[PDB]
Amino acid sequence: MRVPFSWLKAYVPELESPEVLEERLAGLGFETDRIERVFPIPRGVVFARVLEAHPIPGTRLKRLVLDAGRTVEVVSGAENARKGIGVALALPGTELPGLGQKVGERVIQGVRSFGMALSPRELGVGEYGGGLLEFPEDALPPGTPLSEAWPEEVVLDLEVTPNRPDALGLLGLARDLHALGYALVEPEAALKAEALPLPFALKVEDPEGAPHFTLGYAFGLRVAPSPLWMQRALFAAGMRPINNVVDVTNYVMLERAQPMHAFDLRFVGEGIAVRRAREGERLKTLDGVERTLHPEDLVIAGWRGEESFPLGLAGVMGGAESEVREDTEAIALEVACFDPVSIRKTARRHGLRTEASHRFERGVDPLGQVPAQRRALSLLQALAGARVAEALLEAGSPKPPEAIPFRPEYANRLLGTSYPEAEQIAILKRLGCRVEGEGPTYRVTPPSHRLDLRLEEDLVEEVARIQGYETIPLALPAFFPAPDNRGVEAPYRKEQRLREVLSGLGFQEVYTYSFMDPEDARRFRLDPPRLLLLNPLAPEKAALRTHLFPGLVRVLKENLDLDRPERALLFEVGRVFREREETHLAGLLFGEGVGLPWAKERLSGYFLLKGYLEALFARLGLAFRVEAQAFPFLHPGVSGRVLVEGEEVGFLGALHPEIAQELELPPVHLFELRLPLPDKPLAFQDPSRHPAAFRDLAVVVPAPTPYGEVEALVREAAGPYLESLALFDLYQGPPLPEGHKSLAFHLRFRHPKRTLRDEEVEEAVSRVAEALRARGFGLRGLDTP
Amino acid sequence: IPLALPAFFPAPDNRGVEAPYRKEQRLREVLSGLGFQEVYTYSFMDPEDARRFRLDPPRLLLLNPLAPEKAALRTHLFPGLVRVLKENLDLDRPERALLFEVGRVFREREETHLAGLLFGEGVGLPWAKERLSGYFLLKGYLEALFARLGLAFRVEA
Amino acid sequence: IPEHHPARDMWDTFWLTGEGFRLEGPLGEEVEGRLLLRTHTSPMQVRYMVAHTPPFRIVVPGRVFRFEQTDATHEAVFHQLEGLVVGEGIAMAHLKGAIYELAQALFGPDSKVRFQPVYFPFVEPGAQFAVWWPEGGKWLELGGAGMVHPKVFQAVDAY
Amino acid sequence: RVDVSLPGASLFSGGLHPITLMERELVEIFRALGYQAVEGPEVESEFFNFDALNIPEHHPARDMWDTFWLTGEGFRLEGPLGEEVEGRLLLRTHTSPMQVRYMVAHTPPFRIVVPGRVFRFEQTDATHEAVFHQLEGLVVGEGIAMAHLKGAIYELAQALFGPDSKVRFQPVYFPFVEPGAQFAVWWPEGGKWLELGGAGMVHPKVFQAVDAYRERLGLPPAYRGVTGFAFGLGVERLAMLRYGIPDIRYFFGGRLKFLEQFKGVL
Ligand SMILES: N[C@@H](Cc1ccc(O)cc1)C(=O)O
Ligand SMILES: N[C@@H](Cc1ccc(O)cc1)C(=O)O
Ligand SMILES: [Mg+2]
Repeated sequence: MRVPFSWLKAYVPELESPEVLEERLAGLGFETDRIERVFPIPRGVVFARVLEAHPIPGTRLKRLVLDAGRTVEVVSGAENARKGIGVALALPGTELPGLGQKVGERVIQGVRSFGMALSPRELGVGEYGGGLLEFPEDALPPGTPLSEAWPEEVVLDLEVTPNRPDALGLLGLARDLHALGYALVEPEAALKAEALPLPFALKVEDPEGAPHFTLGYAFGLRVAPSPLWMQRALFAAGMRPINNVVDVTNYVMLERAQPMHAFDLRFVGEGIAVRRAREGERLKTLDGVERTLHPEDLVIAGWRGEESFPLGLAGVMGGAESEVREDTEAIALEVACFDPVSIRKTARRHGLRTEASHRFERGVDPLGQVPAQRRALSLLQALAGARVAEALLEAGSPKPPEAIPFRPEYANRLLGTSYPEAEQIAILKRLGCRVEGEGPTYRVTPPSHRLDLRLEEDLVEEVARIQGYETIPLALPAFFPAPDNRGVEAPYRKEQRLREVLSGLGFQEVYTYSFMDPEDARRFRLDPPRLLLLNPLAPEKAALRTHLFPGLVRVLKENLDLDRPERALLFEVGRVFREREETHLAGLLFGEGVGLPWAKERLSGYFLLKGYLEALFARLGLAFRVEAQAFPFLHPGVSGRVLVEGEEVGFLGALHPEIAQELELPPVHLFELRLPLPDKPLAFQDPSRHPAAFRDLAVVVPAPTPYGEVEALVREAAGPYLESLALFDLYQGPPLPEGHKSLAFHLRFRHPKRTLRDEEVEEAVSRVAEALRARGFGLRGLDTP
Repeated sequence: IPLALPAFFPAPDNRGVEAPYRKEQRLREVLSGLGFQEVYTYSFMDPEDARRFRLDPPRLLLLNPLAPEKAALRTHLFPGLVRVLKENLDLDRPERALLFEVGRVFREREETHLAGLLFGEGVGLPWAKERLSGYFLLKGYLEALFARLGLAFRVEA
Repeated sequence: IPEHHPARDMWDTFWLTGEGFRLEGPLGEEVEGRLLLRTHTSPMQVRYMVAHTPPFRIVVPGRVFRFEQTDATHEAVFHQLEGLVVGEGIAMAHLKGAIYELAQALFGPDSKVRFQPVYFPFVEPGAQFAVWWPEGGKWLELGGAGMVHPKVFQAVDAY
Repeated sequence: RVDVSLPGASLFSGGLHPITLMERELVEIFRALGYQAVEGPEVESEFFNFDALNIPEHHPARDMWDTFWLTGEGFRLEGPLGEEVEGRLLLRTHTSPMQVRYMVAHTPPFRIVVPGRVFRFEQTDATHEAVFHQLEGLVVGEGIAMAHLKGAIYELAQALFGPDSKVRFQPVYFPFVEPGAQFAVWWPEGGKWLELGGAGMVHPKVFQAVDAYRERLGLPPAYRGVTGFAFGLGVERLAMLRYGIPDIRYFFGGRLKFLEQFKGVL
């Protein structure tokens, strides 16, 4: 909201300056996005009176005869240029913002234009450039520098949060400054009304949408340009003056957050009807836009005989037809309170956001209409020489606000402050609250304009901000937390350790958007995503990821196109969505591998990843096994599931060749698990002091049989005294029955209490050869040294 | 006597006072994550090892040692690491071993050292035979450590 | 934060769809309601409170989502850190103390904090806070805060 | 095709020492309470290890610490402010001297915790070491009371043994505190009281020693109008009970079969 310093100053006369005002509004809860000086007007620009307008034959231009101290002549093409108005004359030699081309005397279509009349845009007061500024013909003595009646202004760009709709009115802001201690000057609406009937009726057919609706009656109007002070005020606030009546309604709206509209009675007919719009019903709004109304749109309509017609889109924008113009003599003034939700939907429905809708959506003083009617009618009387009727047409009777219990002791207790009770009461009073009782708990009933004051807490914020948030001392709380709050951070801590170990093991963390491209369910061969977005950022991000690896594969690609990494060991931890929201851990391996930079031999692919992973779980103290299993997105020959501590928690393998190809990618290896990982408690095993028995033996097995099954068998039967068991050599070929292979196992036995008898070891290996063959496996070596 | 907890804003000169301790802790944790096994060794030293391990003599000695084997204060961290390698090879027969220890050393001034030990066949496929080991395996792990720590690591002759 | 409440606009929401999804409440129950991507970590303070008892101090980091246009200083996917301290006698003086400590811890002894009233449907008083960054010589608007709103505690105990 | 159940590259997997784990947990427990961890030197001056802590020579109280006395020229022992400190050198018999060093170097209020290697001339058995670790605590400031010390230890217990844990305090003697106390924590699983450590309100003479050394260094007094509590607890005893380690001697044994058993432990 634009806050023109000198305008606000009219309500708060003692304001020190815009800078101090910015400070004061900040502590009140309003942040200024920017301060700006706005109306520099050179001395060359003077006030002039248009004595006569003479169209130049053969052109669409006019020769203006201006009284500017001395009679001067200027040529204009502005449609509004006409006799009887005052204008902004830029004398030859003037430096104008808009043009940057020094103004001069020049010949246009046969006449010497001694300078030129200005539009808001040329003078630099507004963006409007389609017509001349129109001033009262007597605003100033002809020829006086406009500066002298139009001084520069400083405007603050104020943020007005949804809770302070009363602040959408300059007087609302004034009251806050008042609570701080500044003197307040409320405009007195001096009205000289006359008792007589209003020549029209009011019929509110939809009280839901128009809870409180009033109509003022002003006639004998003399529509003309607004005084300079008003045009200056309106322009500073971002609005464009139009004329007497229209400006007055905009001025009051900006003054007290109360949108209002003057309807020319010529079009009202018998009366105003606040009703819902009938389907199809058309309306040419003020913006010149021809619209089609929806049955949910609240409408301000008129009726004549057996006909009802729309006059304006209620609380959003008046109709173009009944707009008040120069020939208007009488109006019906609309000052109402509309249902916020209705205004909200209508506004969206038609793509409109106006000074009016904005205020009605945020809320209007439920009992501010009548006072607003007097302010406006008073101004109309003063500026449009309006005769005003004593009575109003009113429908609806809102109830005043209720009392709120308030305890100075609680305010101080909640804030941690010690403001003396009297200061608290006084503040609430300065904000217009009524305070009753004598404590310790008072009856505080707020002003109707404060929709944000309903609870005691609300009142304590009032005391706090008027006292100043900086007066609240600093402190630290001390307490023994309730029992059920213990160890509550274990889960979070667990995952953090995991990430840290990964980064230390050699993995590079990566963050990827939670979004997924529905089409990738296809590309990466994955079941379709369960959750989809109703309002995606793009179709590429229309779903919620189900896996972590697809994104990891895509970043591998993007990293290969921007830079050309030779290798890459990545990891990412993230939330996945399928049936339930769950946390996954995915890793990606890629590149030549590990080895000597100058040499050539290297470790890579599947077994490099299975290597790092074995370390991870060794580091984590958890059992890690990888059995063979097929996965749509994995190479059938390089694919297996992961078994941490005995339970299936994910997979590991090479990215399917077909997938790799469609993505133009070299072989890629990866895995994905579900968190939190199984947890294995410590079971310290005191190490035996005595020596351990060493024994070797190879196992003859068919090439198909997986390593795991063998190792499981060898161990399973190796006995309760087995210490180690490691594969130190895989061999398949002659002299072994082709399609067969031998598994060189390094065994070690040991006994906690004493040393082992060769009888027990021999037996051990024997118990092994037993089932080892019972399964169909040979023994290339036995009792091997 | 009731139970209570104190509340106060600590005096300014007490801020970040824990950075040093935190720094070393991170170091240990990264080492354990990189692949190093932490080890704790007595601060004591055998005066005779100044000879065995070719080290300048210990500056601080004990007036009341537990035994002459522990009559001095260690000046280096590696000698003890080498001795545990030996003891681990006599009790159990580790094939490999990547160790690390952080500890206070004494010479001119008390200072904190970080020592590491590599030993064994190396890294590679258990069933295969090709392997990475020795000097360049250690220089490998160390390059990672400093890459991880974000510090320049060079090794001149 | 009602529907068609002006305050709803302070959060551009990603609304989701799809059957078969199970959203579990604070006590593992099957919760219902229109699904969306959390626009902030705040909902977590409601979940925690139904599941625990005061007094306590929690901090909840988290990925959040807002329907917005991605530029140099704006994201649709970002992170927030929520704080919540509840208990007998907890006052705004303590909130300020917390943030004072945050600043000192983050920018050194020459750092300072600043509080100004601001609006949030879930707090009253409401406030925005900025911390002085001595090096960059400027105030950084860090976050919002305030005293938990009466209606929030009410929602918690009703659930 | 490839056997996926085949062992992968034998990349090494590290681990942390039991004491590092226990110390880390203790340090975390107290960080949550606002304590910061700082360390002191293993080789100390008799002044800091004893005199500054109200422990005279040929004082019966000296016997509560069997000391390793050192010798050798050329050694530089730096005081709290980097200065060149003097006095008979020894291996600190406890972390307590560090609370004197910290106080001369800082100003109250504060909360510190100082873990550290300590040395006592003793015979090494199943539950006794000549080389072990302690965790000292020190909280000083206006209004600090014994009620706060008890609160601290109550929190230590809860954090270590769960909601069904309890603490117990009994008077005991230390030249550096008055009141003095020993505290035990209830361990619900083992169903028994564990004597954890000593503690009390920092002794008047300790604050006096601190401010005298400060003045002797040009610093202004800082502990005239404050009080504080201090505690000290043995780590090995706790680590043992917490990991089920039977022989205190394993810690410095260096046996991998032993150390390796704690890779999982966070
Ligand atoms: N657009 C209206 C302003 C307004 C809008 C809605 C109202 O209900 C009242 C006034 C006008 O030009 O006057
Ligand atoms: N320092 C003492 C234990 C202790 C520590 C701090 C105290 O406040 C009291 C006692 C020891 O070595 O046993
Ligand atoms: Mg409020």
